[PDB]
Amino acid sequence: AVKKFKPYTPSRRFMTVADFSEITKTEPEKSLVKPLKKTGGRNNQGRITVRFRGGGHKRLYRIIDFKRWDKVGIPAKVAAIEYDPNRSARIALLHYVDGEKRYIIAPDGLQVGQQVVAGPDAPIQVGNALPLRFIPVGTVVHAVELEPKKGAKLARAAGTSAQIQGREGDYVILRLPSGELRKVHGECYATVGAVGNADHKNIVLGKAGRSRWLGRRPHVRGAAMNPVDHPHGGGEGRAPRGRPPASPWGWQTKGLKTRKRRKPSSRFIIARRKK
Amino acid sequence: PITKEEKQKVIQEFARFPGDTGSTEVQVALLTLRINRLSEHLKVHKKDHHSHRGLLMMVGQRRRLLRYLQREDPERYRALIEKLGIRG
RNA sequence: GAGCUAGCCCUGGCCAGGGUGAAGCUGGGGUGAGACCCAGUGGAGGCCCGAACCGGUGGGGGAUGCAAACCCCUCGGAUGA
RNA sequence: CCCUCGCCAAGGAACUCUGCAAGUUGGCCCCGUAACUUCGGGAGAAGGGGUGCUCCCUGGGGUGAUGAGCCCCGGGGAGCCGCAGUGAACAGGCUCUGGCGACUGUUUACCAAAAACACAGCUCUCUGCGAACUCGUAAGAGGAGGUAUAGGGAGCGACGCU
RNA sequence: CCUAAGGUAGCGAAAUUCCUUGUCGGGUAAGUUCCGACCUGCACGAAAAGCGUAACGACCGGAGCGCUGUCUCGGCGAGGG
RNA sequence: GCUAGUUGGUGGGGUAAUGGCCCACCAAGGCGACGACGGGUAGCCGGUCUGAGAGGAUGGCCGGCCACAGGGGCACUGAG
RNA sequence: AGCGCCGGCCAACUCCGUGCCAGCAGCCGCGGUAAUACGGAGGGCGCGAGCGUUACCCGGAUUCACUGGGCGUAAAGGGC
RNA sequence: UGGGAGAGGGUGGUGGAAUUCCCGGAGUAGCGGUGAAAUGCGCAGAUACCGGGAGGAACGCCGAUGGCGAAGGCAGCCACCUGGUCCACCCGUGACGCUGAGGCGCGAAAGCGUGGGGAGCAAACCGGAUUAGAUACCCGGGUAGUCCACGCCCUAAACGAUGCGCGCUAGGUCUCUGGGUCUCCUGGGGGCCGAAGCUAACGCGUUAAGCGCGCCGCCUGGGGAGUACGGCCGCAAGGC
RNA sequence: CCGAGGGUAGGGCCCGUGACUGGGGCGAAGUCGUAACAAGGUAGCUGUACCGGAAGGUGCGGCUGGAU
Ligand SMILES: [Mg+2]
Ligand SMILES: [Mg+2]
Ligand SMILES: [Mg+2]
Ligand SMILES: [Mg+2]
Ligand SMILES: [Mg+2]
Ligand SMILES: [Mg+2]
Ligand SMILES: [Mg+2]
Ligand SMILES: [Mg+2]
Ligand SMILES: [Mg+2]
Ligand SMILES: [Mg+2]
Ligand SMILES: [Mg+2]
Ligand SMILES: [Mg+2]
Ligand SMILES: [Mg+2]
Ligand SMILES: [Mg+2]
Ligand SMILES: [Mg+2]
Ligand SMILES: [Mg+2]
Ligand SMILES: [Mg+2]
Ligand SMILES: [Mg+2]
Ligand SMILES: [Mg+2]
Ligand SMILES: [Mg+2]
Ligand SMILES: [Mg+2]
Ligand SMILES: [Mg+2]
Ligand SMILES: [Mg+2]
Ligand SMILES: [Mg+2]
Ligand SMILES: [Mg+2]
Ligand SMILES: [Mg+2]
Ligand SMILES: [Mg+2]
Ligand SMILES: [Mg+2]
Ligand SMILES: [Mg+2]
Ligand SMILES: [Mg+2]
Ligand SMILES: [Mg+2]
Ligand SMILES: [Mg+2]
Ligand SMILES: [Mg+2]
Ligand SMILES: [Mg+2]
Ligand SMILES: [Mg+2]
Ligand SMILES: [Mg+2]
Ligand SMILES: [Mg+2]
Ligand SMILES: [Mg+2]
Ligand SMILES: [Mg+2]
Ligand SMILES: [Mg+2]
Ligand SMILES: [Mg+2]
Ligand SMILES: [Mg+2]
Ligand SMILES: [Mg+2]
Ligand SMILES: [Mg+2]
Ligand SMILES: [Mg+2]
Ligand SMILES: [Mg+2]
Ligand SMILES: [Mg+2]
Ligand SMILES: [Mg+2]
Ligand SMILES: [Mg+2]
Ligand SMILES: [Mg+2]
Ligand SMILES: [Mg+2]
Ligand SMILES: [Mg+2]
Ligand SMILES: [Mg+2]
Ligand SMILES: [Mg+2]
Ligand SMILES: [Mg+2]
Ligand SMILES: [Mg+2]
Ligand SMILES: [Mg+2]
Ligand SMILES: [Mg+2]
Ligand SMILES: [Mg+2]
Ligand SMILES: [Mg+2]
Ligand SMILES: [Mg+2]
Ligand SMILES: [Mg+2]
Ligand SMILES: [Mg+2]
Ligand SMILES: [Mg+2]
Ligand SMILES: [Mg+2]
Ligand SMILES: [Mg+2]
Ligand SMILES: [Mg+2]
Ligand SMILES: [Mg+2]
Ligand SMILES: [Mg+2]
Ligand SMILES: [Mg+2]
Ligand SMILES: [Mg+2]
Ligand SMILES: [Mg+2]
Ligand SMILES: [Mg+2]
Ligand SMILES: [Mg+2]
Ligand SMILES: [Mg+2]
Ligand SMILES: [Mg+2]
Ligand SMILES: [Mg+2]
Ligand SMILES: [Mg+2]
Ligand SMILES: [Mg+2]
Ligand SMILES: [Mg+2]
Ligand SMILES: [Mg+2]
Ligand SMILES: [Mg+2]
Ligand SMILES: [Mg+2]
Ligand SMILES: [Mg+2]
Ligand SMILES: [Mg+2]
Ligand SMILES: [Mg+2]
Ligand SMILES: [Mg+2]
Ligand SMILES: [Mg+2]
Ligand SMILES: [Mg+2]
Ligand SMILES: [Mg+2]
Ligand SMILES: [Mg+2]
Ligand SMILES: [Mg+2]
Ligand SMILES: [Mg+2]
Ligand SMILES: [Mg+2]
Ligand SMILES: [Mg+2]
Ligand SMILES: [Mg+2]
Ligand SMILES: [Mg+2]
Ligand SMILES: [Mg+2]
Ligand SMILES: [Mg+2]
Ligand SMILES: [Mg+2]
Ligand SMILES: [Mg+2]
Ligand SMILES: [Mg+2]
Ligand SMILES: [Mg+2]
Ligand SMILES: [Mg+2]
Ligand SMILES: [Mg+2]
Ligand SMILES: [Mg+2]
Ligand SMILES: [Mg+2]
Ligand SMILES: [Mg+2]
Ligand SMILES: [Mg+2]
Ligand SMILES: [Mg+2]
Ligand SMILES: [Mg+2]
Ligand SMILES: [Mg+2]
Ligand SMILES: [Mg+2]
Ligand SMILES: [Mg+2]
Ligand SMILES: [Mg+2]
Ligand SMILES: [Mg+2]
Ligand SMILES: [Mg+2]
Ligand SMILES: [Mg+2]
Ligand SMILES: [Mg+2]
Ligand SMILES: [Mg+2]
Ligand SMILES: [Mg+2]
Ligand SMILES: [Mg+2]
Ligand SMILES: [Mg+2]
Ligand SMILES: [Mg+2]
Ligand SMILES: [Mg+2]
Ligand SMILES: [Mg+2]
Ligand SMILES: [Mg+2]
Ligand SMILES: [Mg+2]
Ligand SMILES: [Mg+2]
Ligand SMILES: [Mg+2]
Ligand SMILES: [Mg+2]
Ligand SMILES: [Mg+2]
Ligand SMILES: [Mg+2]
Ligand SMILES: [Mg+2]
Ligand SMILES: [Mg+2]
Ligand SMILES: [Mg+2]
Ligand SMILES: [Mg+2]
Ligand SMILES: [Mg+2]
Ligand SMILES: [Mg+2]
Ligand SMILES: [Mg+2]
Ligand SMILES: [Mg+2]
Ligand SMILES: [Mg+2]
Ligand SMILES: [Mg+2]
Ligand SMILES: [Mg+2]
Ligand SMILES: [Mg+2]
Ligand SMILES: [Mg+2]
Ligand SMILES: [Mg+2]
Ligand SMILES: [Mg+2]
Ligand SMILES: [Mg+2]
Ligand SMILES: [Mg+2]
Ligand SMILES: [Mg+2]
Ligand SMILES: [Mg+2]
Ligand SMILES: [Mg+2]
Ligand SMILES: [Mg+2]
Ligand SMILES: [Mg+2]
Ligand SMILES: [Mg+2]
Ligand SMILES: [Mg+2]
Ligand SMILES: [Mg+2]
Ligand SMILES: [Mg+2]
Ligand SMILES: [Mg+2]
Ligand SMILES: [Mg+2]
Ligand SMILES: [Mg+2]
Ligand SMILES: [Mg+2]
Ligand SMILES: [Mg+2]
Ligand SMILES: [Mg+2]
Ligand SMILES: [Mg+2]
Ligand SMILES: [Mg+2]
Ligand SMILES: [Mg+2]
Ligand SMILES: [Mg+2]
Ligand SMILES: [Mg+2]
Ligand SMILES: [Mg+2]
Ligand SMILES: [Mg+2]
Ligand SMILES: [Mg+2]
Ligand SMILES: [Mg+2]
Ligand SMILES: [Mg+2]
Ligand SMILES: [Mg+2]
Ligand SMILES: [Mg+2]
Ligand SMILES: [Mg+2]
Ligand SMILES: [Mg+2]
Ligand SMILES: [Mg+2]
Ligand SMILES: [Mg+2]
Ligand SMILES: [Mg+2]
Ligand SMILES: [Mg+2]
Ligand SMILES: [Mg+2]
Ligand SMILES: [Mg+2]
Ligand SMILES: [Mg+2]
Ligand SMILES: [Mg+2]
Ligand SMILES: [Mg+2]
Ligand SMILES: [Mg+2]
Ligand SMILES: [Mg+2]
Ligand SMILES: [Mg+2]
Ligand SMILES: [Mg+2]
Ligand SMILES: [Mg+2]
Ligand SMILES: [Mg+2]
Ligand SMILES: [Mg+2]
Ligand SMILES: [Mg+2]
Ligand SMILES: [Mg+2]
Ligand SMILES: [Mg+2]
Ligand SMILES: [Mg+2]
Ligand SMILES: [Mg+2]
Ligand SMILES: [Mg+2]
Ligand SMILES: [Mg+2]
Ligand SMILES: [Mg+2]
Ligand SMILES: [Mg+2]
Ligand SMILES: [Mg+2]
Ligand SMILES: [Mg+2]
Ligand SMILES: [Mg+2]
Ligand SMILES: [Mg+2]
Ligand SMILES: [Mg+2]
Ligand SMILES: [Mg+2]
Ligand SMILES: [Mg+2]
Ligand SMILES: [Mg+2]
Ligand SMILES: [Mg+2]
Ligand SMILES: [Mg+2]
Ligand SMILES: [Mg+2]
Ligand SMILES: [Mg+2]
Ligand SMILES: [Mg+2]
Ligand SMILES: [Mg+2]
Ligand SMILES: [Mg+2]
Ligand SMILES: [Mg+2]
Ligand SMILES: [Mg+2]
Ligand SMILES: [Mg+2]
Ligand SMILES: [Mg+2]
Ligand SMILES: [Mg+2]
Ligand SMILES: [Mg+2]
Ligand SMILES: [Mg+2]
Ligand SMILES: [Mg+2]
Ligand SMILES: [Mg+2]
Ligand SMILES: [Mg+2]
Ligand SMILES: [Mg+2]
Ligand SMILES: [Mg+2]
Ligand SMILES: [Mg+2]
Ligand SMILES: [Mg+2]
Ligand SMILES: [Mg+2]
Ligand SMILES: [Mg+2]
Ligand SMILES: [Mg+2]
Ligand SMILES: [Mg+2]
Ligand SMILES: [Mg+2]
Ligand SMILES: [Mg+2]
Ligand SMILES: [Mg+2]
Ligand SMILES: [Mg+2]
Ligand SMILES: [Mg+2]
Ligand SMILES: [Mg+2]
Ligand SMILES: [Mg+2]
Ligand SMILES: [Mg+2]
Repeated sequence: AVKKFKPYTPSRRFMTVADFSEITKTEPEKSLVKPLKKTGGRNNQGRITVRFRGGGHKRLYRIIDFKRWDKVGIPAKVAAIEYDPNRSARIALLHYVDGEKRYIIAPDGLQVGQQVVAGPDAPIQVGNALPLRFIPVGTVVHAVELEPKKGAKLARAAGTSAQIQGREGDYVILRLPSGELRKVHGECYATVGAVGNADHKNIVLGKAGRSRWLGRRPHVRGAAMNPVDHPHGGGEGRAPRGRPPASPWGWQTKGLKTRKRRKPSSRFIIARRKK
Repeated sequence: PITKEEKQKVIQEFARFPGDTGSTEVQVALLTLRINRLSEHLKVHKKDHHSHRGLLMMVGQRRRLLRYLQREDPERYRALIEKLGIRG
C-alpha cells in the first residue's frame, strides 16, 4: 500500500511513499556491499553522454546473485527482506546452509523464514530457480537469463514477470513484461514468481526535490531552447514544432522505429510488443 | 463450522443446571459463538454482505436476551457478559 | 586555458533564536467488530518569522567613482532543488 | 546649489506614467477574526485591549535533602509618576477586486527575475538488452553492474471538468 | 457552390479587438484605465492544450481606508561638500 | 443545537419579601426532537361569530388583567 | 319609493335593436341577422328606506376526516 | 436434538462449445449484407475446409406456470468459508413480544477515481442505404464501456405500481420441498379458479384488495416542479 | 462602578432594486418537422450515459402500463 500525506505543505498534498512493509532488516550485509561509483552521466572522456543526471543520494551497491545455478541443490533460508536503492524491487537475504550468504531480488510473496532452492529438481514454488525447460508451461517466472549461464537479464523491475507459453525444441516461449513474445533457451534459469514491490508504480514523487534526490536533474524542452541547441529551438513567442518532432540530434522521435534491422535475435522474437 | 462437540461444551458450560438447553444464558452464549465466527469470517470475506445480515440478526437477537436478562436479574447479566467478555 | 564562470565527481564544513504542530503512539469514547471523534504525547515539512550565510526587488547616491558593477535605505531565500 | 538627515500651520495623493519616494504599521501577552477552501489553510486576516515602577498576599518547577540559599514559570490585591512605560535601539501599513503563472525553486556575472526556464503530474513514441540512445576514427565508455513498475526522445505542465 | 473536413464544449472588445474611448451596467463630481456584461471573435478555442481553481508571488492591472513635505507651497534647522 | 451570571453552591448587598434580583469567591454545571435557540405573527380572558355537534374563526363595543404615555434611560416624593 | 334580478344553479318571458360587434360573467357559459343569456322596452319575480356590490370570517367542505377520509389501477407503501 | 431442499453469499481452482486474431496446410472468384442494395472485405488469394496456437467473455442441453434471497438480484463443475429457511421430536427458557421517527448497512444499470484486462458487443463517432429530408430505424466500421480489484455514486416501471406482525372467514385444481398410519393425511412455499365479503369498476379473494388490533411510511386539484432558494451529501455527474 | 446612547471595526438574517441572463405560464391568426395515443407506422415507458435544429435518438440495464 502506498502511504499518503496530509496536505500540510503544498508538496505533501500529493507526495506518496512506499510502505516498506515487507522490510525486516534496515542495514545491508557488510560483505555484500561495495561502493557505487556515481558517474553523473559522463563517460570516460568526461563528457555527458546521458543528459540530466547527477546529484542524488549516496548509495552502496548491494551485490546481487543473478546466476543462482551457481549453487544447485544447496538450499537456503530467507533471512531477511531489505531495501535496495539500486533497483525498484526489494532484495532478499539468503542464508545458505553451506553458510554462504547472497542476495536475490525478492519475489512477491517470499516469506522470511522460508527456504528456497535452485536446480532441475527444485520444487515449482515461489523463490526457486530452475532451468526454464523444467518449469511447467503457464507458470509466471522472473529474473530470467537470456542466454545460458550469462545471468538473469529479464523481468527484474518491481512488479514485473514473464510467463512461459509453450515449448519448441531447445527453446521455451516467454511472454516478456512488454508483451513481446520471445524464444528463450531451455537451459536458461528463471525463478518462480513475479518480482515484488508491485505498488512501485503508484508512487507520486510529489515535488521537484524528490526527483532531485533520485539523481534526476531537470530536463529542458527542445522548445525552450534556441536553434543552436535543438530542432525545436527558437521562434518568436511560443512555437508549434514546425517540422516532425525531433530529438536534439535531429532524428525523428514520434514513431520512427530504431531497432537494428538485420539483427541476429530477430530470429528468436516471435511477436514485437503490444500497445 | 461449529462442531457438535464445541457446541455441547458451551451448552454445558453455561447451563443453569444439568439438563439445561435453551435458558437465557445458554442462548446468549451460543449466539456469542456464532457471532464471533461470522465476525471472523467477514474479516476475510469483506464482500459477503448476505452473511452480514445474518450477523446483524444474531447481534440483534443476543441483545434482546441480554436486555431481558438484565431486567430480570442484574447479577446474572453482569456475570454473563463478563464471562463472555461482551460489552463495548 | 574550467585558479573566473557553468555542470558533475570525491572528501569535509556550515545553517542564532523563535513559531506552526503531520503521521504515529497512549488513553478515553464508539461499534458486533469497525470506521471514526476527543485528549495527551509526539516532532513531520522544497512549513512560518528572523541573524549568520546566499541573494539582488524598488528607490536614492555614485558616474574622469571608494568601485571597469560600489554605497545607503528597502527587499527575496534562509533543513533545502 | 547638491548630498544624507530632523521638524512643520491648514489640507491630505489635490503630486505623478505610478503614492515613485517618504509617512503610517511595527516586539511580546491577551481578546478577537470573513468570503472562499484542495479542510492544511486563508491567519499576524481584520480590529482591539495590555505593557513602567512600589508594596502586600499567593501557586508550580529546577538545584538542594524533603529545608535554606540560588535560579526558572506564574496568579491575585492595593498604589505611585509622566505627554508618553517593547518610554532609547532592533521589529508588518491594511483591505477589496482582476490578469498571468499551481505551488518552493531557476535565469540574461555587469540595463530584463518575469507571464520566461524548471517543477511534481499527463500523453505519444522508441527500446528484449552486446537495448535504444550519446561521446569516440577506433578501442573503450556512459546508459547500467540497470532490464519495460526500466532506460531514451518529444510535447504538455499541481489539481478539477474536459 | 466549394472542400480533405468546414471550429464542438467552453470562452470572447481578451497579455488576442483593426474600426475603438464599441455598447450597456458598476465604481468617481468627473473614469481612453478597472470590474460586470453583450457578441459582426479585423485576427479565441481544446496537451505550441480549452475553461476554471484554494494557496502561493519583491510579477502586471483597478479601487478603498490608514498616513504622509508626493503636492497646494514652501519654510526653518543639522552635518558632509 | 443553545448557555459564562450561564446552572448550583458560600458569604454579603438589596427589598415589604423570596430569588443570579445585584456582587465576591468556589464548583461545572443548566437547556433541547415532549422542539431549546432562532425567525415570523399576536396584547390574553370573560366573551363573539359560525357550526347539528365536534370544531373552526375571532378578541370591536362592555367587564377582568396586562402593557404603554413622542423614542430611550433614571430615580425622587410617597402607604402606593 | 327605491334597488337587485327574470339562460341553469334560482322565483320571475315577450317585442324591438345589435350581429363573435357592442357587451354580460360567481361557475357552466351567452353574442357569427328570429339571443328568454348583450342594450332598451312591456311584462314578471324578490325584497322595501332600503336594495345591491366589494372585502373578510364560519358554513355547505367527511375537501386535514376526533366526531368523520384515504394509499393495485384515481393523489398516496419508504428500494430492501 | 435429529434431519432437509435450494442459481442464497464470499474465496480459490477448473471444464467444454462458440466468436475473434495469429501460424501451417489445401483451394479460387467471389464473400458479406438487406425488403432490395450499397458501403465494406477479396487475385497483395478473401469466403467455405482441415491442423496448430493465443485471449477474453458467457455458461447450451438439464430449464420449468421450477428454486433461493429482505430487496437489488442469483445459473457450467469442484472444494473451503458462511447466511437465511423448512420439517420432525414436543426436551429446555418463561411474554424474553410487534412495529419502528432518527441512526447504520445493503442497494440493477449507467456513471466516476486508481490500476489491470479487452475476444464478442457497442453510446459517441465515420460511412452506406432508406427517405421529400433521415443528425434515426436497417447495413459496414468503431472508442468509452461492458470484464477483474479496490474506493465512490445511491437512482429506477428498485413493481405485486400492494409496509410489517398477529388473529379470524368455503372449497376445487396444478406444483416445489418436508414429515406421516405414505390410498390418503399433515406442514412450509409457488401458481390458477373460486365461498362469504370487498370494490367506482376492472378486479381481489387463507399468498385478501375480506373481517379486525398494533405500529410505521405516505396523499389532499392539474400545471409550474421534483424546478428555485437554503441546507446536507458527492471527485464529478448528480443525490436527498 | 454600572449606565441612555454616541463612535470605531468585523460579522449574521431579511426586503427592495440591477446591465445582462435562464427557463416558465399564457396568447395566437405563424415557421419547421411529427415524438406520444392504433403494432401510431422503429411497441412504449424507464434510471443513466453520450449525442442531435426540434420534438427526440442510440447504448446499457429494467417494467408491461405491449399490439400480432
Ligand atoms: Mg499525500
Ligand atoms: Mg493519512
Ligand atoms: Mg498548505
Ligand atoms: Mg498544495
Ligand atoms: Mg516493502
Ligand atoms: Mg508492500
Ligand atoms: Mg546504514
Ligand atoms: Mg570490506
Ligand atoms: Mg574487509
Ligand atoms: Mg559499482
Ligand atoms: Mg579514468
Ligand atoms: Mg583526460
Ligand atoms: Mg581533454
Ligand atoms: Mg541524453
Ligand atoms: Mg547528465
Ligand atoms: Mg528496493
Ligand atoms: Mg518503492
Ligand atoms: Mg506518479
Ligand atoms: Mg537516490
Ligand atoms: Mg524524466
Ligand atoms: Mg522541462
Ligand atoms: Mg519555451
Ligand atoms: Mg529563448
Ligand atoms: Mg554551442
Ligand atoms: Mg546549425
Ligand atoms: Mg537546427
Ligand atoms: Mg521551431
Ligand atoms: Mg515560429
Ligand atoms: Mg520560442
Ligand atoms: Mg514577435
Ligand atoms: Mg506567436
Ligand atoms: Mg522565446
Ligand atoms: Mg513555428
Ligand atoms: Mg506542434
Ligand atoms: Mg509546420
Ligand atoms: Mg539473443
Ligand atoms: Mg434468528
Ligand atoms: Mg446491552
Ligand atoms: Mg569549479
Ligand atoms: Mg572555480
Ligand atoms: Mg563528505
Ligand atoms: Mg537555515
Ligand atoms: Mg529555525
Ligand atoms: Mg528552530
Ligand atoms: Mg502525514
Ligand atoms: Mg512513534
Ligand atoms: Mg485509540
Ligand atoms: Mg496527535
Ligand atoms: Mg510540545
Ligand atoms: Mg519544527
Ligand atoms: Mg522554509
Ligand atoms: Mg520560513
Ligand atoms: Mg543585521
Ligand atoms: Mg561561525
Ligand atoms: Mg560569496
Ligand atoms: Mg544569481
Ligand atoms: Mg539593488
Ligand atoms: Mg524604497
Ligand atoms: Mg541602483
Ligand atoms: Mg540608480
Ligand atoms: Mg543616477
Ligand atoms: Mg558604471
Ligand atoms: Mg546597504
Ligand atoms: Mg529585511
Ligand atoms: Mg532580510
Ligand atoms: Mg516576508
Ligand atoms: Mg525556499
Ligand atoms: Mg525567512
Ligand atoms: Mg525556515
Ligand atoms: Mg526552502
Ligand atoms: Mg542536498
Ligand atoms: Mg503639514
Ligand atoms: Mg497637523
Ligand atoms: Mg486620505
Ligand atoms: Mg485624513
Ligand atoms: Mg490624479
Ligand atoms: Mg495632474
Ligand atoms: Mg497604481
Ligand atoms: Mg513605496
Ligand atoms: Mg516608519
Ligand atoms: Mg519599531
Ligand atoms: Mg518600516
Ligand atoms: Mg470578506
Ligand atoms: Mg483570496
Ligand atoms: Mg477551512
Ligand atoms: Mg494585530
Ligand atoms: Mg495593539
Ligand atoms: Mg497600569
Ligand atoms: Mg526595565
Ligand atoms: Mg519609573
Ligand atoms: Mg544541573
Ligand atoms: Mg527550593
Ligand atoms: Mg504595541
Ligand atoms: Mg544604531
Ligand atoms: Mg514584520
Ligand atoms: Mg482580497
Ligand atoms: Mg492584486
Ligand atoms: Mg475572466
Ligand atoms: Mg486586461
Ligand atoms: Mg511562479
Ligand atoms: Mg514563471
Ligand atoms: Mg492550476
Ligand atoms: Mg504547474
Ligand atoms: Mg513554481
Ligand atoms: Mg515563503
Ligand atoms: Mg519565489
Ligand atoms: Mg545583459
Ligand atoms: Mg542582469
Ligand atoms: Mg558583459
Ligand atoms: Mg550581458
Ligand atoms: Mg545594474
Ligand atoms: Mg534580470
Ligand atoms: Mg523574483
Ligand atoms: Mg535586476
Ligand atoms: Mg528563463
Ligand atoms: Mg515554466
Ligand atoms: Mg496535468
Ligand atoms: Mg498514470
Ligand atoms: Mg551504439
Ligand atoms: Mg557521433
Ligand atoms: Mg561514430
Ligand atoms: Mg567498454
Ligand atoms: Mg557497458
Ligand atoms: Mg556499469
Ligand atoms: Mg536501466
Ligand atoms: Mg509550456
Ligand atoms: Mg514549463
Ligand atoms: Mg472546484
Ligand atoms: Mg476520407
Ligand atoms: Mg462537430
Ligand atoms: Mg458556440
Ligand atoms: Mg468581444
Ligand atoms: Mg470597452
Ligand atoms: Mg478573455
Ligand atoms: Mg485576435
Ligand atoms: Mg479596442
Ligand atoms: Mg486601439
Ligand atoms: Mg469620445
Ligand atoms: Mg454613474
Ligand atoms: Mg459612468
Ligand atoms: Mg462607462
Ligand atoms: Mg490605467
Ligand atoms: Mg495600462
Ligand atoms: Mg492614472
Ligand atoms: Mg471586461
Ligand atoms: Mg457587435
Ligand atoms: Mg492560443
Ligand atoms: Mg491558432
Ligand atoms: Mg485536438
Ligand atoms: Mg511547443
Ligand atoms: Mg498560449
Ligand atoms: Mg494542438
Ligand atoms: Mg498553459
Ligand atoms: Mg482563463
Ligand atoms: Mg490553468
Ligand atoms: Mg487564481
Ligand atoms: Mg512568484
Ligand atoms: Mg518564481
Ligand atoms: Mg515575483
Ligand atoms: Mg488613502
Ligand atoms: Mg521638499
Ligand atoms: Mg535647506
Ligand atoms: Mg534641525
Ligand atoms: Mg541646512
Ligand atoms: Mg550645513
Ligand atoms: Mg462571578
Ligand atoms: Mg443569600
Ligand atoms: Mg417600594
Ligand atoms: Mg441572571
Ligand atoms: Mg417537556
Ligand atoms: Mg415541530
Ligand atoms: Mg416584530
Ligand atoms: Mg401588536
Ligand atoms: Mg359541519
Ligand atoms: Mg386575537
Ligand atoms: Mg376588529
Ligand atoms: Mg376592553
Ligand atoms: Mg416605552
Ligand atoms: Mg417614556
Ligand atoms: Mg404620538
Ligand atoms: Mg419621554
Ligand atoms: Mg337579487
Ligand atoms: Mg335565491
Ligand atoms: Mg325558473
Ligand atoms: Mg353596432
Ligand atoms: Mg333579434
Ligand atoms: Mg342572467
Ligand atoms: Mg334580456
Ligand atoms: Mg347545505
Ligand atoms: Mg371541517
Ligand atoms: Mg370557504
Ligand atoms: Mg379518522
Ligand atoms: Mg378521499
Ligand atoms: Mg399513481
Ligand atoms: Mg415495497
Ligand atoms: Mg434512499
Ligand atoms: Mg491461411
Ligand atoms: Mg498473383
Ligand atoms: Mg482452425
Ligand atoms: Mg416442553
Ligand atoms: Mg423490525
Ligand atoms: Mg430509517
Ligand atoms: Mg449501485
Ligand atoms: Mg456497473
Ligand atoms: Mg460503467
Ligand atoms: Mg472504470
Ligand atoms: Mg450517418
Ligand atoms: Mg444520405
Ligand atoms: Mg446512420
Ligand atoms: Mg451499427
Ligand atoms: Mg461490429
Ligand atoms: Mg476491434
Ligand atoms: Mg474514462
Ligand atoms: Mg465520461
Ligand atoms: Mg415486475
Ligand atoms: Mg414480493
Ligand atoms: Mg413509488
Ligand atoms: Mg414500514
Ligand atoms: Mg395499511
Ligand atoms: Mg406435500
Ligand atoms: Mg413423504
Ligand atoms: Mg421465495
Ligand atoms: Mg399452498
Ligand atoms: Mg416462479
Ligand atoms: Mg383469482
Ligand atoms: Mg359473490
Ligand atoms: Mg386455497
Ligand atoms: Mg380499493
Ligand atoms: Mg399543485
Ligand atoms: Mg434536486
Ligand atoms: Mg432526478
Ligand atoms: Mg442547491
Ligand atoms: Mg425518493
Ligand atoms: Mg455599553
Ligand atoms: Mg452600544
Ligand atoms: Mg450621546
Ligand atoms: Mg427576466
Ligand atoms: Mg426573458
Ligand atoms: Mg418512438
Ligand atoms: Mg408517430
Ligand atoms: Mg412509434
Ligand atoms: Mg434510454
Ligand atoms: Mg441544424
Ligand atoms: Mg445517434
Ligand atoms: Mg427489477
